[PDB]
Amino acid sequence: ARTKQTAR
Amino acid sequence: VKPNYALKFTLAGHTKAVSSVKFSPNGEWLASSSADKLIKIWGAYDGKFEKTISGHKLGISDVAWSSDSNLLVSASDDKTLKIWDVSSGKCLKTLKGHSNYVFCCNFNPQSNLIVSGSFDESVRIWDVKTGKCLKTLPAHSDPVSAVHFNRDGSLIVSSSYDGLCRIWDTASGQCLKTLIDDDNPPVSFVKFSPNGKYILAATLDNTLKLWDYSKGKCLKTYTGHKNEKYCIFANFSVTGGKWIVSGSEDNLVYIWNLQTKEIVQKLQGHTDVVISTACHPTENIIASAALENDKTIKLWKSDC
Repeated sequence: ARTKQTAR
Repeated sequence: VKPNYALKFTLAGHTKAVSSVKFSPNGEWLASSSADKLIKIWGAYDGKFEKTISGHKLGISDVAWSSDSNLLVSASDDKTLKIWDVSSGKCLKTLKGHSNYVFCCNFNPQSNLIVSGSFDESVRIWDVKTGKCLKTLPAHSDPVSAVHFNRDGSLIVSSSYDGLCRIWDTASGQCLKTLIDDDNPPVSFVKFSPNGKYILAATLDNTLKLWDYSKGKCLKTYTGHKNEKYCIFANFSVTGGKWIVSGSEDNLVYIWNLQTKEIVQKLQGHTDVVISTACHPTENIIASAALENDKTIKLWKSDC
């Protein structure tokens, strides 16, 4: 998960 | 006044973006995790590849060491954590209970508990001996980006995309303090300072902040790096000069003077986002790791 962009 | 970190080694082997690097407490090893579902162990001083530890079904976002340098825990998109015997490479226990990706993990100093954070918006506390979940904390209202025990394991700090940082009592699972910001940027990383008196929190507005959580007072802000997209680790460097260290989305490692907040060095060499950095426990050595255009870990050494 960390290596992808997942935040607003 | 300023460190002089110089590149010593480049560690290649992961086949997707690297997610986390951590030195063993005894200083002998570096562990790395990756979206490639693997943990790799490397010699801290010669950068020599030691072994690959496999078993997770999907990518790994974080890894952490026990105090005796004998166990590792990993946090995976497969919704589990795994506890590993590093000497044998074997999975000792699989920690099941999260309902979405596990993003972050850490042992307590005693090394009898593990804390984890997840996209399921919870923080879990686990018994190392039995592998059982002791407590599930309804901690946040969005993914939990970081979890960390303080110096004696009595407190946990958590951060979330919801814009909050929270301090928890380990024994009771109770929230003791919520830190807020009026403009409410996502909080992408947090950890306690080595003395346990402060927390260092990253927000996705290119800012790191040092808080006295007890007083609810922000004491320092570190700026000038790029962090708007990823959950990038940050660190206190304490072996020589007192620095703050972080990766950045401009492919650099930034090092700031803790007190003056001045950038004192920028480390150039990576060719993608520097998602993770770690500071050696006794020597002036930094490990940095980057995303998939790069896929390497770099080891750097300074005289101060």
